Amino acid sequence: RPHERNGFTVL
Amino acid sequence: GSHSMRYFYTSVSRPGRGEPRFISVGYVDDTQFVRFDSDAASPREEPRAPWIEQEGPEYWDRNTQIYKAQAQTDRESLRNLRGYYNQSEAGSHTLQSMYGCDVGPDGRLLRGHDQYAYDGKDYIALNEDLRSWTAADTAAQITQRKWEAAREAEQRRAYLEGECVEWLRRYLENGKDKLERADPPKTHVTHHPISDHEATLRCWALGFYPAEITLTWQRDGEDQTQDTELVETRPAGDRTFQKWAAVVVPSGEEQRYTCHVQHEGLPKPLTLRWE
Amino acid sequence: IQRTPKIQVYSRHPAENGKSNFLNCYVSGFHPSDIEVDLLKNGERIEKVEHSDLSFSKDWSFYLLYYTEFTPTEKDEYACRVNHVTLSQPKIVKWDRDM
Ligand code: NI
Ligand code: NI
Ligand code: NI
Ligand code: NI
Repeated sequence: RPHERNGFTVL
Repeated sequence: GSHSMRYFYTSVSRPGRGEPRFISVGYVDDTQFVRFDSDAASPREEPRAPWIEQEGPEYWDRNTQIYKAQAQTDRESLRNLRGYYNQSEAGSHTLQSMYGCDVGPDGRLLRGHDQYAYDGKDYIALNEDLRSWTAADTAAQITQRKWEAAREAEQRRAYLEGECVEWLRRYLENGKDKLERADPPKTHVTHHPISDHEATLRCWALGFYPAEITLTWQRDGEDQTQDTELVETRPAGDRTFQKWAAVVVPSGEEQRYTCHVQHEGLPKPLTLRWE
Repeated sequence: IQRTPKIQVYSRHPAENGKSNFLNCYVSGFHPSDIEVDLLKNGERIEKVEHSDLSFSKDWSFYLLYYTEFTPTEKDEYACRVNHVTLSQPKIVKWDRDM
């Protein structure tokens, strides 16, 4: 299953 | 075995034609198992392997919402990148993301991955330590400093050590008939006269999984590397793969040539001849 | 970055005249992802052609499989035609049942 946001924020 | 799970995201801007198109696909090993496409009629994560189908509605619903949020986030990332590099607002650009986990036979995490490319060049990547970043240039260092200040690595690390590994192990168990047991190639050698003095011997490997394979021709037991045409391994369209290797030989000397096939699904390496 | 696509055209199963099969055109190693791929029967575009979901390799280059159900015959000629920014003319690769 994929990772969620938050964490993994905008570049 | 050693196994991996990976997600591959691609966002492509098209200024003037609306928001960037976002596509994601997920793989376990060489098997694609899910997809999402933001240009679909009503975008949703969809199954692409039989063993994922047993996941309940909450699974698909949560992943669908995740992808829709990711498409928005990539759109903002693409706007930021355009600014970092001082690029015109008219052009199309590409943001690709790939992340996931490798585990060993005991199910323990061997390596985590989380990295990005802009316009097909490496941009930033989480290092093997899952705690620090490698940035390609001064633009990517802007992203790096932002992520360092916001403790991004720790949240990426939490996913890669926890949910990634736990869900991969689940998929391996649920799909074990398809994922844990290699399918050996079906093999044959064909012969094609070119002229009265030259013919092509082609060694075929069909229907094998996973994609890793080695095909080599030998002449009297010695490798013919410099003289073999080898095609790139290619998908059959049914989750299995194909490859062939060919050599041109003098007519009447075919019997000196053997094709050797190595693949995880074979009990032992094969030796094939024209027969 | 621009990278020129590799192209292979081939059948899912060994060809047998009069037996239903799949015709595949695999395009790979390309960038950017915008690409046009048509399967042709006797030079004409085949209409019901599907394709795999856009994916990429560890070097970030893209790959796609385009495919259609077909029944090979002695006479019918099949090919794949690809247009991409790296190609100054369309690349046409003929299907050869021995490849
Ligand atoms: Ni295993
Ligand atoms: Ni034979
Ligand atoms: Ni350029
Ligand atoms: Ni399409």
